[PDB]
Amino acid sequence: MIQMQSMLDAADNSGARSVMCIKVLGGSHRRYAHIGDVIKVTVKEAIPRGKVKKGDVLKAVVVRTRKGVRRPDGSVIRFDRNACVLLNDNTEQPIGTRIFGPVTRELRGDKFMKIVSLAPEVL
Amino acid sequence: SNIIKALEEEQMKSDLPKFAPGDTVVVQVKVKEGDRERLQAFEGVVIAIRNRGLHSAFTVRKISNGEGVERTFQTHSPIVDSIEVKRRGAVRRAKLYYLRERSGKSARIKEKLA
Amino acid sequence: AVQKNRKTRSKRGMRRSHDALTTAALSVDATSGETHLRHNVTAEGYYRGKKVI
Amino acid sequence: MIGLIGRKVGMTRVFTEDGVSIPVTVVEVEANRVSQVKTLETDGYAAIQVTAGAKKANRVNKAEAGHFAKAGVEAGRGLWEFRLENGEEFEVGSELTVELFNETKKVDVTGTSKGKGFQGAVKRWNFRTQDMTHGNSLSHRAPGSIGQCQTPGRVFKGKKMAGHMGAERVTTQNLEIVRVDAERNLLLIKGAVPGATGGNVIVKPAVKA
Amino acid sequence: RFRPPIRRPPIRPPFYP
Amino acid sequence: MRHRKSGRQLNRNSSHRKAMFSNMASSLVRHEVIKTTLPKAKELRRVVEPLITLAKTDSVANRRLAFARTRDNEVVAKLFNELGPRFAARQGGYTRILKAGFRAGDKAPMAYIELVDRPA
RNA sequence: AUGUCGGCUCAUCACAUCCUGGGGCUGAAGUCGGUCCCAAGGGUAUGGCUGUUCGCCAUUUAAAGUGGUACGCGAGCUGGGUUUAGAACGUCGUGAGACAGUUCGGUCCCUAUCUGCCGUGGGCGUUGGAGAAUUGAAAGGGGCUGCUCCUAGUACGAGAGGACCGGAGUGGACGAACCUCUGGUGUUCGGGUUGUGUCGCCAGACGCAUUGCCCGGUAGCUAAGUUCGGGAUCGAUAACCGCUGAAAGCAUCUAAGCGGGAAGCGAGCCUUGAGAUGAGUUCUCCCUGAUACUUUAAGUAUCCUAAAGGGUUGUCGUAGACUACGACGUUGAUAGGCAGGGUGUGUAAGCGUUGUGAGGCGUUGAGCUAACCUGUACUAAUUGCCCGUGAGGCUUAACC
RNA sequence: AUUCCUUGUCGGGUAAGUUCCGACCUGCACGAAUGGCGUAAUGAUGGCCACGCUGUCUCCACCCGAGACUCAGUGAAAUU
RNA sequence: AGGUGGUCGGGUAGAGAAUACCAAGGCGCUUGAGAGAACUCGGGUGAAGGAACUAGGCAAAAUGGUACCGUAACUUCGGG
RNA sequence: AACCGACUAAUGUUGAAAAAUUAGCGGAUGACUUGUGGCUAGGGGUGAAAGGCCAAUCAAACCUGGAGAUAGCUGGUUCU
Repeated sequence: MIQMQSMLDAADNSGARSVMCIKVLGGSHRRYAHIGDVIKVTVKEAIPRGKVKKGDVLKAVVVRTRKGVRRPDGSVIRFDRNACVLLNDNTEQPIGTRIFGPVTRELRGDKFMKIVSLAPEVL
Repeated sequence: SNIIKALEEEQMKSDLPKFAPGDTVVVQVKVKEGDRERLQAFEGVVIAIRNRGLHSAFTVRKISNGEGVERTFQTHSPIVDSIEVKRRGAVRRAKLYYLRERSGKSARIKEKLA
Repeated sequence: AVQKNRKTRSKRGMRRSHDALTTAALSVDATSGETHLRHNVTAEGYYRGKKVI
Repeated sequence: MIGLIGRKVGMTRVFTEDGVSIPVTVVEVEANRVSQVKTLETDGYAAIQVTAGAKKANRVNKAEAGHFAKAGVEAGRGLWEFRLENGEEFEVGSELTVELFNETKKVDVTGTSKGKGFQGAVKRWNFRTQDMTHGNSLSHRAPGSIGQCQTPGRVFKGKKMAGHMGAERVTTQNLEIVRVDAERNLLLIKGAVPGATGGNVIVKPAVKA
Repeated sequence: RFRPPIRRPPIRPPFYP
Repeated sequence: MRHRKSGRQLNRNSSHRKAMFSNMASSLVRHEVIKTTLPKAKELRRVVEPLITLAKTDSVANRRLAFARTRDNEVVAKLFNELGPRFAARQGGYTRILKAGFRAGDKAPMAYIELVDRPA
């Protein structure tokens, strides 16, 4: 349940440490991004020599959230902190080459298959 | 309701291992990756248990790849294939949500050790 | 906030058409023959024919 | 369309073998018995009237009791009517059971919604609240303007205001049937059904099917 | 054009003396 | 909405209600019959009749429980020595409310409430 | 004494249409566009800056329409700007002062009578009365739309690219019902703990300190949760396209005649609905007494009767401001209690044991446990009183 | 606290800054005790930014009380 | 529910005449009783987010003690 | 802290109150604050200066008198 101004950790090695959702993309008046949802983000804090710099506006896919995800048996998976993976703003393909921390099977699909392949865990 | 009770007790799992808050459990969770059906193990501490017949649940908190993860399971769901209690914990409370704010040494639970 | 025209006696009367009072449900005690609010004890302390106070 | 008159028992779930939970409302359909057949010749339309359940004999008026006696059904908890459209022929006393919905994939359920009493425009109509601070004087959950000055100089009919909420006939549409239990006279219907437990519900095959 | 008016007294009720 | 909720506020805080009912129970145990307002009588049953049940089993634990709920040693003794023994066989309904008209001063609906099977 | 800018809240209408739908022309290959015609059903950004409206910018969206409504809306809110009194800068003036310049600061009242509107009752009526079930004249609600896949890398195109038509899926926003789940709340449940006071003391409790603080949490309510909705279809149409066809030997969609044709229109879906005084329909139930009197009526009076049923009273409710509505009222589970269970809390007290002691351990998952579940007449639900009558005018027709 | 044109221009800060900070000087209309320019400390002073914090807001939900509602007693008001 | 000079000031805790709970002593504030709608007032909690609110973080939330450690620019050498 | 004050907000605005309450806020050995009594008086006083204050009144107090000022203005002006 990410919205404009929400800060997210970077689950990637793109060079962002912290990003801020600028826009929930998708529909008119769409309030919230969930896991799987692409958001426009601004890089608020980045590592010294990385692919992305402070202030770089780009896309990102939310991969972990405190609100988490309901599964069809009624289960719910919640993460301690909100994270995302920066994507090329045109191609929507991950900037980084390594994912940090678990992800969910909600990313499973054609779009974010690389993320799922690289993630240390998929819950 | 006797009607709802009859309907619920037909669906209830027969033999579930006794676990308690503070236990370290390993839940074997049924995952289906396209066609293939495997078991995936969720190992962590029981921090909460809802006793509500078929509506029973339990929350397990693990720290995975540097990330806190909690999962509320529905005990009687088919998806939960098995629960193994690895360690019995000694706690003084029903719900260990205080563990959300602890880490490492602070997050350790005492063994019950009959 | 306030009327622009004093209200007639007629319309005042029309408003108070619902202001009439309704009487209490009474009954008579079997033993004491004393009228009482139905379901309530009498003044002499009977209720449904027995002295209860 | 023909339907049944159930009582909402409560909600529950049905675990599928594939580890999907299904939120179900359990409707108990005690055998419905036809108490009057209305025809075009007698009544100007084709319908059945059905009763369900039982009423304490003591609680049944003479007018009510004669109507049931004429059908040769025992008094039930009320009377509900189902229009017929297919030229379907029922007789009085004829029972209707949950087994009606053995082929039915989706039904339309109708009950009386729970009553929320007098409710303000914020809850009743999803009005936005006004500012909680920043100067607002006694007007936090106030409904705002209710019109538009000299023209038209009046409040338009149907203007959303505070008032009684709930306790109204409501029909949900296209609720899936998860299970018909003929033994226990149950329908398990996916999702929410109007009103509280114990309320009468009319179940009918879905009109938009 | 709209000429900003002075329609009301500068001190407002309930103090308006 | 108050759907399915229990307990009257009686135009009081919680701490006041708790105090008031503790008092009122002590009065009812002591005098075996008490005139109150009818809504207070109806609430009092949910306070007194559980004290009487507790008093049916005599234990240091139960006396202390009763003391906690009444803070009266005369009441606790009467509960465990008299009222428990009296109501031993009886399965609930230790009290009886008799409606008794209106109070003069405020025309409040009043009622007597009494213990059942008073020796008097 | 008709409050004046902007915002907020809440809107309502027009159509000169922003999107979505239907079309003609195109300098329309396709994909896109342009332009015009039809169309007002629904829909129609959030932020940065500024008091701003606006605008610029960032990032969205199918789209971010243009207007009217006292430049809609201050007895609905705000009061940043304008609008007083203070003070200062620039400037003008010898000066008091001034500026359509700037700057800092600077009290926004009203318990709603009437109309109106949202709700919710009471009265009477609807022609004997009563209990039900209904018909539908009428009205209201709803009406949005993205992306993906298939059709198909097909049609089209040198290529790059890339469809119509049709079908399937999954969203956004909006709405609804609901509480099984996920959660919130939970001063009515359980516990820990600080200070203090008290219960003679110890032990154990209780009061008070924001529920003292802290941790959980039942029921209910509830959204972030769950589920469902928008339609299809029929009919009539708009622009538009025709068929046949003269006037006008031809031609011509039109004059006669017959078609196609829109998110729009009438139905279709949901809700209300016979105060629809045009007061409807159906089913069932109840009342088949005397007399006198008159200026003889649909008359009056007395007596006898007091029905079906309605109320008042009572126990109450997932119903409720009051009402109303609904359940129950002993031929009884309506409420409370009580039993058993569940749930929650988390191993009571006492006693024993261990330790110098704080404390640990056993008894013990103990004790306590609200609004829950199943039961249970233990307590409380009194046919007492009212009200409602006594076969229901007349005319005409047809039937007997 | 002065600049009209004007949101001057450039730089910083922000995804985006008519405000803010630095700077430029075509100062409409600064300027030296109506003091000029600085200035540590101080300020319920003006502007701006950041962290923390949050029901301020997305977008409200629930709960505790006092009113509101009902009964009984008392009993105004502007207005007309 | 305002204002009004002086005197006296117990216990536990506490630096204290603060504060909490009490003593001595004094009071329950001269309408009550119900109910548990909207909305108003005064409070409590809040998923995810965290100033996106707004003229403006207004209001709330937050911080909060003692001892020790440690503490920058700048400075009028005191400070800060 | 007392005491003196009055920066913000909310309430209140036919108030509990003709300026308060609640939560916060400033000063708190001093150009402090307070009691009692004195003195200054209306074109006069007094003013760390707001045209502030001088008895809920102030760009000239209040009372009485001149006085029925004056009012080219407004209202009103009575039977057939």
